[PDB]
Parts: sequence; structure tokens; C-alpha cells
Amino acid sequence: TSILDIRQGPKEPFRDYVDRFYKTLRAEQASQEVKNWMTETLLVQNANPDCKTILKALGPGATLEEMMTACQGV
Amino acid sequence: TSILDIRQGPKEPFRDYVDRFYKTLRAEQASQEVKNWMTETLLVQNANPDCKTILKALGPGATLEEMMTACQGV
Amino acid sequence: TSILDIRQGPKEPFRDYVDRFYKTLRAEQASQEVKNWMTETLLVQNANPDCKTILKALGPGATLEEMMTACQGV
Amino acid sequence: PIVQNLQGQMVHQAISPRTLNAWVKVVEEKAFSPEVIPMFSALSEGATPQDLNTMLNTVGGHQAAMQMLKETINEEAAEWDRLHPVHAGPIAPGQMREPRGSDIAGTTSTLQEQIGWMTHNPPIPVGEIYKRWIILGLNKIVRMYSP
Amino acid sequence: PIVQNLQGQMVHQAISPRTLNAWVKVVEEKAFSPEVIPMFSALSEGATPQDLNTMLNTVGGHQAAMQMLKETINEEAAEWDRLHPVHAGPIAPGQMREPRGSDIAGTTSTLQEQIGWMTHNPPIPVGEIYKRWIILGLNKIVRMYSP
Amino acid sequence: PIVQNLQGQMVHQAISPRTLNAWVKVVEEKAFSPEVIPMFSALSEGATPQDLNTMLNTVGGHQAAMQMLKETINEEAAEWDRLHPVHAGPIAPGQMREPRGSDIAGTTSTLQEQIGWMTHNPPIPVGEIYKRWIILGLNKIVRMYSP
Repeated sequence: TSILDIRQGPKEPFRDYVDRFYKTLRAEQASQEVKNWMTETLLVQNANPDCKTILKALGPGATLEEMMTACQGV
Repeated sequence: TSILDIRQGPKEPFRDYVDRFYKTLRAEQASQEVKNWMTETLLVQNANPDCKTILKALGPGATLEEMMTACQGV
Repeated sequence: TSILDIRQGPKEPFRDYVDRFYKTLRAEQASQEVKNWMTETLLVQNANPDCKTILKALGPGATLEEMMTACQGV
Repeated sequence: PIVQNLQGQMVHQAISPRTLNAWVKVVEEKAFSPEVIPMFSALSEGATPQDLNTMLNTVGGHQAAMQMLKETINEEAAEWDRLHPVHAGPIAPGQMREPRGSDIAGTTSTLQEQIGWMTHNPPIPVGEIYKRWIILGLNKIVRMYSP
Repeated sequence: PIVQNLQGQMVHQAISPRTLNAWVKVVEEKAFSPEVIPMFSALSEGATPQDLNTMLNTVGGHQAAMQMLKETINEEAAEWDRLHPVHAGPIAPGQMREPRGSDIAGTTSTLQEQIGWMTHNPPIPVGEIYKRWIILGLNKIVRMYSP
Repeated sequence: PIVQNLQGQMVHQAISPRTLNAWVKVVEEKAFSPEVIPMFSALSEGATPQDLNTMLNTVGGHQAAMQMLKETINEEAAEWDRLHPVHAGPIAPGQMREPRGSDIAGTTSTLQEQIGWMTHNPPIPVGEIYKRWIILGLNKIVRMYSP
């Protein structure tokens, strides 16, 4: 399965999705800079509308514990 | 079971068939040149019509990752 | 169970019978010459008519791989 | 493998059955998963080419992958021979011969020869060259076997 | 087996129970599968004929195959005797006797005799001769037991 | 058992629990099957009479067989005493006493005595004499317990 095919379900907790992401990211062998680009970009983009909304409110500069606690009720 | 008796099912993924082939090829003790001849020949010949069709489009010079990704949807 | 009581079934593969024979032969402690006599004699004698017929066609001088491949379809 | 003895020399010692079985069990359980590569790397510490063919030859199952790897090992070996040409004139009595791709793959070399190269001064890391080919070929597999 | 001791000499040491059991378990699980041959080869590292009969005699089951192997071992042994005739005149006091097919099969030789031949200078590889017969006979079996 | 130490002498060392348990487990699993005899033979390598009674006494179950064996061990022992008469006159101060059937069975001898006989020069193989009685009695059992 390709990294672009990794997406969050409509009922799937973000948490379970983030695990899937760094597992597939774990099978990507690209430069770190590209993998940083993938992190800030693709993760949020394939996140579900309800959490996506939430993550837009965190702004930039956000870290994984704060994202992970931010989308917990969703 | 003989190597000539190894054939791909009508619903069997190629992948599962290629595994069977190099297992049986693994129990053949023939010269490498003969085993090369068996590889390019018998594998495609006993492959199913739908994949067989696919493999004919790869042309010659093809390698196993490209054959294996080529017949994946079949 | 005695070695004379070892016999091949009417539907039993020879192979499964030959295994039984050298297991029971494995519990006989007799001189090698006697055990050679038992091998050429008793094995064929208690073999089933269909295979027995087959084994008669191999003639004498026959070895176990050739007997074992000879009665395979039976 | 080639290990250091108490006396302070490098000598060959055989690999252990529950090491062997641990290699088997990893492959059984985690198939093509990435954790297989660090795992391999740890269990290949101080290992010979000969021991590395032993580990590859003792696999059961996943024969399409095993063939892809073989063919990668030969490609990487063909490439070794290409990049490193044979050297000028006859081999010296005082010296031992340079390896080829097939000596690295363990095929054309004997154990004592594999111990000569590694234990000698300078030593040549024919394990680590095969190891990269294995890891490279492991990447090929992992990338393919991703679904 | 005959192993090298810390002192720097070759001495006999017994084979281990979980090695024995690992041999048993392989046979239980993978029967006639090809992986049995590298597996055998690793577990037969530094092994005696005597230890090789021990391993063959400790099998349970697959008695048709075990008999086919026996008969292959004797054929290969008969062939050893044919190809290598006995040598000219009486055996020297200063020397030890040349092996026959049955000494290679371990049958007519004692352990101390098996250690004499292997440890002596030049050494003779009676393990490796039996090993080929075992591997050859393993091919016979594998080829037959293919379905 | 009596094993060779690093220093290059023969000393007694105790048998291991997972060796003991492996003996137990064999008997549990394969009962009277023939594979028990090579198995026994391997696990009895370098063993004392004392260790051999330990192994026989630690059996549970198959008490008809255990009694048949006992009675075979005593018969074979009675036969040892018959065939080898006691020797002429008093025992020398400079020498140690010849064994009887019951010393071979371990019964009338002490461990240090069992180590004297085996380690001394010439050595006497009281293990191997008991071993044949055990193997002989094992044949009796195997032949009876065939169905």
C-alpha cells in the first residue's frame, strides 16, 4: 500500500490513523526533509473533516502530543 | 509433483503461483542454463489467460518485481 | 504384532505398507541374511493383488525407489 | 561466525541452534515486515558469507521473494566485478588473492579463505559488502511487498 | 563431535540434548522438505560417523525412506571400497590403517579410530565423505517424495 | 558422570536437571519404542552405575517392565559372578579389588570405588558391561511389548 492511500476513516480515531501513518512512513526510505514535508502535509490532508477542522485551530508549530490530545473526542 | 504439473488457477493470484514455481524449481537440481530456460518459458505458459495476456504486453527483458506488480489486479 | 501379520490392504497404498514393514522389521532382531530373505519374500507376498501384479512385472533385482514409484497409482 | 577468543585472537566458532531457530521464527512471524532488517543485522554480527548463504538457504516459503533476492545478490555481485577489475599480473607467493563478487557471495571461496581475508592485516569486510546487498535487496522486497 | 579446545588441540565433546532434540524437531516438522539438507549440514558441523549413525538411528517414522537411505549408504560405501583398493603389503607399526566404506559408515571403526584419522596429520575427511552420501541419498529421497 | 576436566584429568561431575528431565520425557513419550535405545545410549555417555540406577529408579509407570528389567539385571549380574570367579588369595595393599556383578550394578560399590576402577590404569568398563545388560534387557522388553 502507498503512503497517499493512507487516510482517516469517518469513525476512525486519529490515533489509530497516526499509527498507520508512521508505520507506512517507516516503509518509506526518502530524504528526511521530504519525510518532514510528508508529515506536515499529508497527515492533516487525509485526516477526517471533524478532526481536520480541530487541527486547523491548533495552527502551525504544533507537536504530536498536542495533536493527539487535540483530536481525542472526535 | 513434477514442474510441468505446476499451473496457475483461474482465480489464483500469480503471486501465489510464482511462489509455488520457485519452490518446485528449488527441488529441481538441473544446470542453471536449463533452469533459466524453465524460468522464461514454463512460468508464462502455465500462467492463466487473464495474466498471460498481461505478461505478453510486458515484452521480453522483464524482471520479477515488474511481472509481480504487473499481474496484481488479475 | 508379528511380522507375518503385516499385510497390505485392498485400498491401502503400498507406501503406507512399506513403512509398516520396516517399522516391524525394525523390531525384529534376526541375522541380516534372514532379514534379506524377509525383505525379498514377505513384502511382495503380503502385497495386494493389484500391486502384486505390478511387482511381478518389475522382475528380480529391483530396488525400493523403483518399487515405490512402480506401485504409486494403485 | 568469526569471534574473538579469550587468548586474544580471532577464531571461527559455529552459530548456535537457538540462534538458527530464532532466525527461522522471525521469518515465520514477521515475513517481509521492516523489523526483519535490524533483526537480521543483529543476528548477522560477526557472520561469514558462508553463514549468510546458510541463513538464506534454510528459508521455507516466500519463494518469489527468495528468487528476487538471489537475482539481486548476483546483480550486486556482477556489479562488484565490474567496478573492481582483476589486478595486474600473477598473484604473489607472499600474498593472498583479491576477492570477486562470487567470493563475497561465498560461492567461490572456502571458509579458510573467508577467515584469511577478514583476519588478515588490513582486513577486508566481505560480510559488510554482502550485508549491504542483502539490506538493499531487503528494501526491494519491502517496497514491493507493501500493499 | 570433535571440536577445538581452549588449549589449542582438537578433542572430542559430546553433542548437546537440545541439539539432539532440534534434530528431532526438524524431522518432525519439515519431513522430506529441502530445508532439511542445509539444516542437517549446519547441525553436522564437526560431527563423527558415530554421531551421524546416532542421528539416523534416532529417527522415528518414514521407514521406507530410512531403509532407502541405508541401502544408498551401503551402495556408496560398496563404491568406496571398489574405487579405493586396499594397499600393498602389511600395515606399518609407525602408521595407522587406511579406512574402508564401513569405517566411513562408522560401523567397523571405533571412536578413537575416528579421532585418529581426523586429528592426525594429514587428516582424512571421513565425515565429509559420509556427508556427501547422506546429501546424495537426501536428493534421492527429495526427488522421490516430490508429488 | 565422569568427565574430563580442562586440566586434563578425569573427574566426576553431576548430571544436569534438563538432562534428567529429557530422560523422563523420552520415557513418557515413546514408552517401549526402539528409539529409546540409541537415545539412552547417547544420554548414558560417560555415565556411572550409580547414575544408571538413578535413571532406572526415577521411572514412573510400566512397572511390569521395570520388574522384568530388574530381574534381567540380576540374571546378567549372576552370570557375571559365575563367569568371572573371585581371584587367588588376599587382596594386595598396592591394588584395588576386582568387581562383582553387584559392583557393576552399582549396589555393593561406592562412587569413589566406581571412579577408582574407571580412572585407574588399565581402566575397567563397568558402565559398558551394565550398558549391554540394559540394552539386552531392552531387547527383551521391546520383543515382548511388540503387539
